[PDB]
Amino acid sequence: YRVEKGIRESMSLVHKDKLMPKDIVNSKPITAAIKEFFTSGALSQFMDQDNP
Amino acid sequence: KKKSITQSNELSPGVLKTVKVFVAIKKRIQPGDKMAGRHGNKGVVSRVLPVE
Amino acid sequence: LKGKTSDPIRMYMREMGIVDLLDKKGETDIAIRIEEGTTEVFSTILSYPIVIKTYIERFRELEEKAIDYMNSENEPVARYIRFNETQRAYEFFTNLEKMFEEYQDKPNKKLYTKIVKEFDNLRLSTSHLQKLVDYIRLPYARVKEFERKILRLCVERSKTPRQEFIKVYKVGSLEWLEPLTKKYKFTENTIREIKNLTKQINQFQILMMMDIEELKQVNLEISRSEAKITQAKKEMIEANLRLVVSEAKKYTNRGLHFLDIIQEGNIGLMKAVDKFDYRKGFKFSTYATWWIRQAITRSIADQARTIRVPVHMIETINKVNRIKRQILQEKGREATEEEIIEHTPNMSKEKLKKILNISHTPISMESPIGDDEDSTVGDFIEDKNNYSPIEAANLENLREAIKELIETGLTEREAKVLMMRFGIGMNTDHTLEEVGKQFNVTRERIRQIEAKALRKLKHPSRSAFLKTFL
Amino acid sequence: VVYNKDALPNEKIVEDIREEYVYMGDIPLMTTNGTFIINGTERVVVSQLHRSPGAFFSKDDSEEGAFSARIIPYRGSWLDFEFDSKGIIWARIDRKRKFCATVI
DNA sequence: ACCTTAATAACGCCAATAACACAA
DNA sequence: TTGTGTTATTGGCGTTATTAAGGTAACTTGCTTAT
Repeated sequence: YRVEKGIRESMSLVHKDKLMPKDIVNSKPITAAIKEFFTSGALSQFMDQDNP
Repeated sequence: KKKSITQSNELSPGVLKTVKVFVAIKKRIQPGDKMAGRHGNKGVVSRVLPVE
Repeated sequence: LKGKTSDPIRMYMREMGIVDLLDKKGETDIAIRIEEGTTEVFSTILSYPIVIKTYIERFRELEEKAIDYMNSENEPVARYIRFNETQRAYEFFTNLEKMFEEYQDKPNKKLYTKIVKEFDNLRLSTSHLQKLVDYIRLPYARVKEFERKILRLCVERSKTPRQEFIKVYKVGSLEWLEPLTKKYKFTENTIREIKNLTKQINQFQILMMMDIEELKQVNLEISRSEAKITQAKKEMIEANLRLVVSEAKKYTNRGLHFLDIIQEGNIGLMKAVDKFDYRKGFKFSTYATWWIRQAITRSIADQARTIRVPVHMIETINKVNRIKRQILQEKGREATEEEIIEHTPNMSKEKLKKILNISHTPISMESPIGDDEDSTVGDFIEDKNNYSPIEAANLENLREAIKELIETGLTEREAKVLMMRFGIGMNTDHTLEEVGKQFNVTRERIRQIEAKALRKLKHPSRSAFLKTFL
Repeated sequence: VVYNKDALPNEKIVEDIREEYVYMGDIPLMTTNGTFIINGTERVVVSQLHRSPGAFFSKDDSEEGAFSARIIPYRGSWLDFEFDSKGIIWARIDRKRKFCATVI
């Protein structure tokens, strides 16, 4: 959602010749969300490792 | 073994050097620990009597 | 509708989009309106004598502050007076001075027209114009100060009439308070004071012109013209409030919430409207977004943090950030600072070792810690700059120790000397030449006495015991 | 892909014949035993039990016939349709003024 | 996001001066 | 005990690196952010 919403605006700064389809795509709002859910969510606690 | 960041991490900028130390110690049971059989019974070790 | 809704943003948006968007025709119409208003107030200013002589006097101040330079190959540059008129400026000023001399001496009509036309030649936008309107106003301000003051000084003493104002109010007289001998205000000190103030009043008028009605009406006409201009600019700015909100949608979460963003925008707009002349056929919308953007980004850089940070250090950080993203989404690898600098206008290799060391907004002390034994950060910070009741008990055990150690030394003398020369229960820790006078003698062997005391104190009879405290 | 891009005069038909494998992000994989190593710390993501999406009819019976309904969505805002003592079919959107259901 | 300028407070300087020391 | 040598500081000086201020004129006009 976030990255595509940003995509519809990274086309409003055209300055290039034969633009390639790589300058458009962004990455951050994907990892900075996955990683957060993994590192702060209530449903991810240390594995209680007393014994098997 | 050398494809690290020449110091094994991004170091979270601001940090010069760090070291990890690992210490191990045996522990024996003593008056105060807590034993419990599998059948829901439990208690605290109260004394230790000589063999005889 | 006015239906109890509390959050202000709606209560502002409602009124905001009320009045209609306008077209270039209306824009240029209200623009020429403000322009002719300004020319009205301008023209009506310089029709008074002292204005130009004070102008010339300020030029004389710039002349002396220019002569203050060769004391340290042109006329010394300072043109903060006029905008977009120095040899031409100086020469024009010389003509102004001399022709104004002839003006104040001989003529009635002609040379006044000459000076107003050579002023028509000049160009000043809003700064110096306001400088001149204050040139006129401030005198009226000060004389009204003195009027209010003489009132407050006499009216709440002089029988407290407060309604016979028409009799007393005749100003610049100093001929009314003498019957006050046979009236109230037994105010001799006040008498010489109000005479001093009226002296200064007549003196200000002498500097300027005849009585208060020589300036009251000037200020009235100025107020009227300025109100016309103000209404024009208000109508202008009220027409494009929506431009602000439209542009302010990009910067929405960079650190500031929306309302203050909008306010900074409106500042940067209101500042934009008066320096945009219709003389060029263009669109107000084009030029004004520049100022909107300047204001919004400046305010963001200003108050986006608790620990404030200068603005250049922030734009450089933004530049580093854009470079870092560009390379990450191009070569996969992350930092390779060799590359960060290998193509960068930063032109340094150490600032980077500091420009990103300030990259952590302070955590807040009231963040719970999830499970983590159910606590928060705000109860792990502890007092560090005080003396724990042990750190302040191993002191009196020494503060009193030597206070006794010395009591088994000299009879009295070396005690006095060590106290005076080190400072113990004293107030200053006096110096050699002070003890030198304390005993009327021994300007030099006082040092010998202290050396003897110290060599007498470093004996295991007295030394090693204290050695613990270090 | 693009073209002249006039007022639909063969708008996007002719240009941009290339494509590449853009980078997207990072995906944390699980070991063979069902754990994740996050910053070098074995973590486990316990499952979650939650109500199902559909229609649920109940009756908070501090009344008679105080039926209700719910259209539980997988993501969004959930409607309802409550009754009264007399028989009115109200309607609310997750919380609101109680407006009659015939409005929809 | 980029400049083009005054303006300010930290930093290096070598002399002055008040103070300290060290041989008879 | 009085002479000749430091020194420790301390206001002055300049220097400049750092901060604050200001200005662009192709046209651009109203979220609501989510048990």
